[PDB]
Amino acid sequence: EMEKEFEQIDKSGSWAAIYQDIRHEASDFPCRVAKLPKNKNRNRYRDVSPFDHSRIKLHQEDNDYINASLIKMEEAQRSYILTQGPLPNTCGHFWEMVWEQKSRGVVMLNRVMEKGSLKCAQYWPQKEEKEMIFEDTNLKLTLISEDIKSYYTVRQLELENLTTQETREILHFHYTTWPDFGVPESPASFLNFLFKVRESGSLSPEHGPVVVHCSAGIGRSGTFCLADTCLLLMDKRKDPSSVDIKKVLLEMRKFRMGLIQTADQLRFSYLAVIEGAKFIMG
Repeated sequence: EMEKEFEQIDKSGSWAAIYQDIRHEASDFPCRVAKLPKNKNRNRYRDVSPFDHSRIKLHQEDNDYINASLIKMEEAQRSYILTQGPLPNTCGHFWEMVWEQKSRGVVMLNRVMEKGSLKCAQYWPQKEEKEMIFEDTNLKLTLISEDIKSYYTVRQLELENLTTQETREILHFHYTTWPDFGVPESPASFLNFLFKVRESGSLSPEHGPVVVHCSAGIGRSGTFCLADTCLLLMDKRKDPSSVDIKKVLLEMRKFRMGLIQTADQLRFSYLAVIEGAKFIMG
């Protein structure tokens, strides 16, 4: 299948070559809305924008914009909403999306601070008694419980639509051990983090798309989605060795640019899948 193709690439030391080929083959679509001067303060990086054809819209007539894209994998029957790390001024928007899209859980692969710099806003309450209120989108978020573990931390939050008083339970899944530089030495933690997300049913069809992000919401987030889909495909297909991860990444890139920002990440994605398939098959 790919495991061998993995070593083949390894010995030849062609990881940067393959990854570049992917950047070349990646789809190209208009991001007119994202580019609008009106929404400049709604984007983190100027080089990371959502395609207009697959962007997520906010249910509000004034402005429906948010740097988030819906990645829908037809064959895998799986959908992920990839979005940028929330900004000081886009936390209300981020939760309004989680509400309107009926998401069961939020997936975070970075820490609020990395490399001594800010990667995204502190968009969720850290204390039960001190909840957060997103005035602009009229939503209240409350920390219900927290389960801090070695490599990941799962939070049980309560999102309430102050407009209707209706409340919903959100599962915040936070992988907190991704290294400062490079990628994980072992996919073990990441793979286990992924299965936990699966176990909550946050990825299941009965709920709205799961929201995934990171500073830019394309690099590490990409690894998450790509890995899940590929493993999922190896279980469904009659021939598991047919799953071409590169082919899968390209399909995902028709939906959002950049998914998998480096060669090492691409390498890691293979590793994760290979090791993930091993754990599942048999």
